[PDB]
Amino acid sequence: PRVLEVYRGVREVLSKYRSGKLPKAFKIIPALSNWEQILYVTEPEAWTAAAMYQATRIFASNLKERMAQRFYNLVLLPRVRDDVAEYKRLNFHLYMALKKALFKPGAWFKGILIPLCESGTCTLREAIIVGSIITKCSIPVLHSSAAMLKIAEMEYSGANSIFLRLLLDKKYALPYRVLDALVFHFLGFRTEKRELPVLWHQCLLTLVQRYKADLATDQKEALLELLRLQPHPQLSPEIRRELQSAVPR
Amino acid sequence: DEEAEAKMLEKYKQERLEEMFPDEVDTPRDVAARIRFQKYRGLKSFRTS
Amino acid sequence: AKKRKKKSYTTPKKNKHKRKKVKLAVLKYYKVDENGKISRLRRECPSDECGAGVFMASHFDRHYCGKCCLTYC
Amino acid sequence: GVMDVNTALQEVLKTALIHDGLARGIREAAKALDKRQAHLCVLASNCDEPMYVKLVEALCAEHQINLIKVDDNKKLGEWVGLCKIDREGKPRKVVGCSCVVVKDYGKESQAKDVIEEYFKCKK
Amino acid sequence: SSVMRRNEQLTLHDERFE
Amino acid sequence: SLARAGKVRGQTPKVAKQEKKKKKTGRAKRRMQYNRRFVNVVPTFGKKKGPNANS
Ligand SMILES: [Zn+2]
Repeated sequence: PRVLEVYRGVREVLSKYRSGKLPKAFKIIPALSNWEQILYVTEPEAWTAAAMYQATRIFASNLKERMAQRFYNLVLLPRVRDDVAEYKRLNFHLYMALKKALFKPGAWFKGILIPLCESGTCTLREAIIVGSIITKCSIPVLHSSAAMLKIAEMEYSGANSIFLRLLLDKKYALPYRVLDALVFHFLGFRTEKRELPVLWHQCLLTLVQRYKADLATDQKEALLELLRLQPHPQLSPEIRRELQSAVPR
Repeated sequence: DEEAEAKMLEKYKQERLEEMFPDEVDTPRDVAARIRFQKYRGLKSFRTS
Repeated sequence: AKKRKKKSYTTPKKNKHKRKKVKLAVLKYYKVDENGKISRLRRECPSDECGAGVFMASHFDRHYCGKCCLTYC
Repeated sequence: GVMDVNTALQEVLKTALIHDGLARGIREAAKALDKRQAHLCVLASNCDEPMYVKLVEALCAEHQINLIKVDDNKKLGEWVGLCKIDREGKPRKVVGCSCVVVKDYGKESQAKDVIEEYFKCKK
Repeated sequence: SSVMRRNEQLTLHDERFE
Repeated sequence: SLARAGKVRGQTPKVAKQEKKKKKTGRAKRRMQYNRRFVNVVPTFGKKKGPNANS
């Protein structure tokens, strides 16, 4: 009714927004009850990059992880997937928007990482950019470990190894069930006849430099058999030498 | 005592930057270039000019 | 290939503005009697969600809320 | 009367750590105490401010909260688990927490019996 | 749930996934 | 006019040699030569790769 004209006006504001102080009606959006209708009136597909960055900042600042979850699932990730496919790179404002979305890790993991790696259509450039965005942000140990376990459980793609390796690069202490799952994953590549990219080999490598102190003898020989069956002229001797130069417990 | 050693290592770094780059001297951004290089002139060729 | 000199140049950016750190701000919220009674110096908001916990910033004339932006005189 | 109070306390802290019922520090420990969603209060005896101890005692007396006193705060940070560990489990992050507030309990048969026995002996 | 197990030397935290 | 002497020899950057293990000399070198060209032969359809063939 009468609020529709105001929200149409701020919709027209957001279509040409570059900077400045936002209208105060936008800053009280997560306090509303029927917020999805208001968001559909504001037309998020027509927002600019800085306006969407400030929208992500507003929704991340106002708690309520489920609303941020549905906002990241419905609005932010389709815009990122559209923007990478067009300009072959991510904008500065949207990069800062995903950083401000990693200001809340719980809504980000279930909202941006897991749907992208579960869709199966994630390209290389999206995977590299997003994994660098995780790499930039300091992350909780339990959250990163659960993301590790979930990525290790799902089906393999060329993108998934990039996230797996870049989460290994954080070098935190890992829960042992997660180590069991990733060992089961790499042993799931024991009998695969598909040719593997260099990213899988590098991910396994960085796993062997970092977590060689927490490898039991059985899985040590299992990864040795994995190196035997799936060799590489350069990286396989490195993993093999790092395996013979490891102390357990 | 250590000042001479620091100067000696500075001389080593100056010699390293003199061999890998022959005669490039940085233009100072505080002093105008026509003042610090007042007495310098350009030659068309070092042999024939 | 041909290498570059990588001109050094100094510029001091060590001085950047930072907000002042308030140490032990829990002291001014409550006043404790010798018997053990608690006196609330600041108003508690009757809001929808952040009630019974959030105290008010005391302006020169007015009290202000810091989670839901509540307005008074 | 089998296992001690100073191990049942870490068991209660752990069961709160899984169940997400710990108000640590100063500000979450105080405002959730006044919301009547909190249950227990633990204070470090090693303190730099005395009216801090007076305020903690006043909060405990106002809402009949049982007060537990431990010697120093760095050991309390070791008890709670506010330390960053290695792969082996070596802490490098030594941060001490002063006000430790227990909101929710884990359903225990050993630590709960001991802590209610100590509370009944105290009161 | 896998088969091979970490066996020895301590579990610091239970970890929450549910 | 012109006529520099030893311009490039004295002007080139001086790089020291690497330290590698000593080569086998004598009959061992001929053994290593023989079991490289006639023993561990690699099957190739046209044999387009030489011993020093790089890139
Ligand atoms: Zn507010």
